[PDB]
Amino acid sequence: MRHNKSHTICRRCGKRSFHIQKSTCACCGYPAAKTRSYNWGAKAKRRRTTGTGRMSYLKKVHRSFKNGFRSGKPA
Amino acid sequence: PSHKSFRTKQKLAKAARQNRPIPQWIRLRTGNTVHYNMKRRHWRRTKLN
Amino acid sequence: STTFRRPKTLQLSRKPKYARKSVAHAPRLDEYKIIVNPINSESAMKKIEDDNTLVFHVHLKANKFTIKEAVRKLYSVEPVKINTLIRPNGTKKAFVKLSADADALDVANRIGFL
Amino acid sequence: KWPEYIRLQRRRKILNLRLKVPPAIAQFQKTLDKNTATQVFKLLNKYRPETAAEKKQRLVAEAEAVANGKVSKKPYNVKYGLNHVVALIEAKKAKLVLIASDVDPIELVVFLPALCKKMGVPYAIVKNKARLGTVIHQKTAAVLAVTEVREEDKNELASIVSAVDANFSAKYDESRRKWGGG
Amino acid sequence: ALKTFELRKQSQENLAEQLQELRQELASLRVQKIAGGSGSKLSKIKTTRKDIARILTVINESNRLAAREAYKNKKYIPLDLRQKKTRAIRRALTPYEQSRKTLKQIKKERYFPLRKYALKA
Amino acid sequence: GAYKYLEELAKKKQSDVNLFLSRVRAWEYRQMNVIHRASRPSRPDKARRLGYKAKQGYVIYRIRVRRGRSARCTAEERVGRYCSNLRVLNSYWVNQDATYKFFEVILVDPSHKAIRRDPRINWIVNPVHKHRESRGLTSIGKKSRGIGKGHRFWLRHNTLSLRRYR
Amino acid sequence: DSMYSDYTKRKAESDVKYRVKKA
RNA sequence: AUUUGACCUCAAAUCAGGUAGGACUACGCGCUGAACUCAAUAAGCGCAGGAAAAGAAAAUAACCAUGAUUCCCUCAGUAACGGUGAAGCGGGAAAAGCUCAAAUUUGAAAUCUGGCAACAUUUCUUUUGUUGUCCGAGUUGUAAUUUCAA
RNA sequence: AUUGGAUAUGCCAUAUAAAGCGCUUUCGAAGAGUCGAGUUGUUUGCAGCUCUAAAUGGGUGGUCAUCUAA
RNA sequence: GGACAUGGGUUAGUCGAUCCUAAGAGAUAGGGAAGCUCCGUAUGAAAAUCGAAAGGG
RNA sequence: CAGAAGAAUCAUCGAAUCUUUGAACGCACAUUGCGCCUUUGGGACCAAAGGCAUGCCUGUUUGAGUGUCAU
Ligand SMILES: [Zn+2]
Repeated sequence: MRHNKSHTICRRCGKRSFHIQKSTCACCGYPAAKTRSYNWGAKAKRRRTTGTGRMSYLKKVHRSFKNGFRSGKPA
Repeated sequence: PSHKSFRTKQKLAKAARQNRPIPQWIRLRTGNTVHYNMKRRHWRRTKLN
Repeated sequence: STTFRRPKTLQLSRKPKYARKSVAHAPRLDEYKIIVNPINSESAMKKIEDDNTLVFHVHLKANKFTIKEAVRKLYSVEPVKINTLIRPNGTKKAFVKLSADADALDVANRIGFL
Repeated sequence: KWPEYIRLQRRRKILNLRLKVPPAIAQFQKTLDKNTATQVFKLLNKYRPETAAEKKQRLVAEAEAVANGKVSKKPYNVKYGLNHVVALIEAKKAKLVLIASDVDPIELVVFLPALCKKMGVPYAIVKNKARLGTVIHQKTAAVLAVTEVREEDKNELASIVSAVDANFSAKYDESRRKWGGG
Repeated sequence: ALKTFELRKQSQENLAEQLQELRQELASLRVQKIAGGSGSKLSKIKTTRKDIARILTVINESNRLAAREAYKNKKYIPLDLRQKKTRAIRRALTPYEQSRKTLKQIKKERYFPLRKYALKA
Repeated sequence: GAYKYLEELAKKKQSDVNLFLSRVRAWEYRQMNVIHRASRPSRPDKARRLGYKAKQGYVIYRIRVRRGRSARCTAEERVGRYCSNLRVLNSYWVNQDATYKFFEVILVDPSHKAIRRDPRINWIVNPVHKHRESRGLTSIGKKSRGIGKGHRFWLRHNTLSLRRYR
Repeated sequence: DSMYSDYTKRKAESDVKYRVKKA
C-alpha cells in the first residue's frame, strides 16, 4: 500500500526532497530564488555551506588575489 | 518500473557502477589503506531512496 | 470605434558596438566525438556477418541524423538504417545497418577491430 | 476606453476648468490678446540671445584678433531664467516682464504678478512656454524680461508697453481679486 | 610530441589539418585499445590527447590575439577580452574619478598645502 | 533668486492657493501609479536644498503611501527596492489627503559618468552606501532610530570585562 | 460622463468585490 | 479646411551603453519579537564592509570654563527609577577637517553625459583619459564665489 | 618584475589671473506637515493620529549661560 | 541460489511518453504588507503556463 | 604493473578551455519535452555557429494624445 511518492529528486540541490504536490524542495526551497536556510539549523547549514563543494572559482580568485590581480604575460 | 525517465535511469546507472569490487592493483599501492569496499550496497538490502 | 490597440512602431534590429563573445566556438558535436568506440562483443560480432550491421558506441548527445552524417564522413559507407538504445550503464549504443553495397566485414577489417 | 494616460490628460483639464480657482491662479488663464502677443514676439525676435555657434564664432574671432593684432559693443538681448529675472525685478532694471501661462508647478510664477506690481514693472502673461523657448533657443522658458534695447526701438517699446497696459492692466485688473473657476 | 613554439610559427589551416589527422590517430589508437593493443599504444593515447590539447590551445591563443588586435584602441570590447578581477573592483570608482576635486579644493591645495616643517630640540 | 519665494510660500500650507494646488495634484497622483517617475520635481526649492541637481543622473520618483512606522522611511524603502540600480539620496513630503501621504524621493545613478566624475556627489558611488534606506542611514532613517548629539540621545552592560591581572 | 456612467454600470456587477478586510 | 513645426505627457523596441538579484555572515546597521527581571535575548525579515556604525554640537557645564566621533580606566554600582542602572568632569589610545540650499556670470551656460575621429596612457593589446566635431542635457538653474569658524 | 614617496635633472604651462592678511561709509540670504502641543503605542528617545509655528527666532541647562535642528 | 566473481544483454515514423485539457496549481498587468511576500490571472494593461505512462489521440 | 622515455601525480601560475544545471536568463522541467530570429554548411530536411529573461537608469529611433500652442 506504500507505492506512491511524496518527494522527488530536486533539480537545484540533487536531493530527494522536492515535494510533488507543493512543488517546493524541503531542503533548499527551490523554486524560491533564495536558498532555504535557518539559524536554528546550525548543523544543517554546515552540511550544505560553502567549502562542501569544489569551490573552483574561489580558489581561482584566492590565487589571483595573492598576487594583486595581475594580467598579461611575463617576460 | 519499465517506464523510468532518463534522469532516473542515469542515477541508476552510476549507482550500479558504485557497488563494484575494487581493482587489486590500487590496493597493492603503498600508503593506500584501501583494502575493501565500505560503500557496497545490495538491491534486496538498503534502498537507493 | 473600439479596441484602441498599440500603433505599429518599427523594430530596429541589434546593432552592437562589439560582439558579446570575442571568438566563436568550434562545433562541439563533431563526428570524432560522435563515434567513440565500436562494440566487438560476440552478439555484435554475430550481427557483423549476419546482418551487414556495425555496432558503435556513440556520444550520448547524438541523434540518428548525426551518426548517419558521422559514419558517412568518417567511413564513406552509406547506411540504410540506424537504431539507437541507451545501455543500463548510461551509454548510447547505435546499430548502423549498412547498404548491401558495402560489406560489414570489409569495413570492420579496415577499421581494425575484427 | 482610451489609455489611462490620455484619460488623466483630459480629466486634469476638465477639473482645472471646473473647480473654484483662487484669484492668485485665476489671474493666469487670462492672457495677452493675439495681436499684442505677435508684436511682443516680433520685438523679441530682434533681441533674441546669440546662438552657441554665433557665440563660438565671436569668441574665436576676438581670440585671434588679440593673438595677432589688437572691447566689443554693448550686448542687447532679452533676459531669461527665473532667478535672473527675479533679480532684475528686485533691482528694478527690467522694463517689461512676460510670464508663460502654463508652468507645470504654478508656484514658480504665482508670486510674480504681485512682485512686478509692487515694483511697478509692466508685466504680461503670454501663451505657452514653448514660444519663449524658441525665442531664447531653449525647450522651456518660464519667464522673459526686457531690460534694454537700442535707441531706435525705444519708441515702439514704449508703445507696446502702453498697449499691454491697455489690454492687460486697463483691461481686466480684477481677476487678481476675483474667485476664478467654478 | 609537437613543440608549442613551432606550433605557433605555423598558419591556421596547417594547425586545422594537424588537428584533423590527430583525431584520426586518436580514434585509431582507441580502437586498438578496444580490440587489444600493446603498452606502447596505450601510452601513446595519452600523449596524442595532450598534443591535440596543445593544438587547441595555440589555435585559441592565435584567435584571441587576433581579436585583441581587431578591437585595439576601442571604447567597447567583448566581455571575454575585458578584464576580470572581481565584480566589486569592476564596479568601484576609478583612480581618476577618485582624484577629481572641486575648484575650491584645488585652490585650497594650491595655496595652503601640507607644509614641510621641523622642530629644533 | 525665486527659491526664497518658493520656500516662503511652502511654509503656509493652509493658504487658499496651496490648498487648491494640493487637492488637484493629489487627485492627479491618485490615478497615477503608486510609484511613478516624475521628470521634474514638484518642489524644486526643496529638491535643491535636499541635494538634487538638474543634471543627468538624478532621478525623482513620486510615491503614495496610506496612513493609519514612519511613512517617509517606508516610502524610501519601497522606492529603493523598486529601483535597485539607484542610491536613495533623500526624500521629502509633497502632499497629503485623508488617507494617502505623498512623497518624492531623490535617487542617484552611481553607474552614470556625470555622477562618477562629480566630486561633490562621488561619495555615494562607494559600496558602503548600498541600500542606505534599508540600513537606516538616510535623514528620516537617522531620526527614526534616534541618532543624535546630546544626553537625550547596550553592549557595554551585558559584558563583564575580565582583565589579565585582577 | 458617458464613460464614467458605463464604468459604474459594469462595476455594479462585475467589479463588486470591495469588502476590504481579509484575515 | 487642414497641412507644417514646436513644447508637455505617456508608450514601444532582441535599439546603444550600463546596473540590481544570489551566496557567506564571526564582527556591523535596521525591522520584528516570545516563553519558561527573563530580554530590546533566541528565532524570523532586510542590508553592507574590511571594518560597520558614529562624527565636526539646535554639545556639556554654572567653572580661571570644556570643545567632532569612537575605544579603554575612572566616575560607579553613584545619580535616577521600582532589582534595573547612566552621564558631566579627570587620565589615556587616535586625531582631520569639511561640503551644499538659501544672494545675477547677466558683457555673453562660462557646465555636463553620449556619438564620431585622432592622440595617447596602462598591474593590462584587458586600464584610464586628453583634444576636436555633432547631437543631447540644461535657464523649472549646470559652472565659479559663499556655509555662520563666517 | 613591479611599484609608493621624495632628491637631482630636462621639457611643457601661460598669471591680462587666482588666493591669504588689516579696515569698513555696507549688508549679511541660513533647511516646514518641520519644530511644538494634546492623545494612543514601543524601550527622555521613537512612531500613529487631531492640530500646526516663529525670525534676535528656535533648542537645551538653572533674566542668564550655551548651541543653531528639521 | 535471486549470494559472490567475470562478462553479455533492452534496437520502434506505426507500442507509450511527448501533443490537448478536466478537477486543480499558478506567472503577468494592478492592489496590499515594516518585509520574506499574500490577493488578483479575466481581471480596467497603449496585449500565458503547468496539470492524465487508465481521459481525448 | 606495463610502457615509451626538457621527464615529473613537481612547484609557481598573469594565457586559455570550462559539458548539464543553479540568482539562472527563449517557454517549461516528475518531460535529453516545445519554440522563434540571423548567418553558414551538407548531400524540403538536417546540422553548426551566434542570439531571444525581468525591473531600473542615461541616450537613440519611432510613435500616441479633439494636452497646450504658431502658420
Ligand atoms: Zn532542493
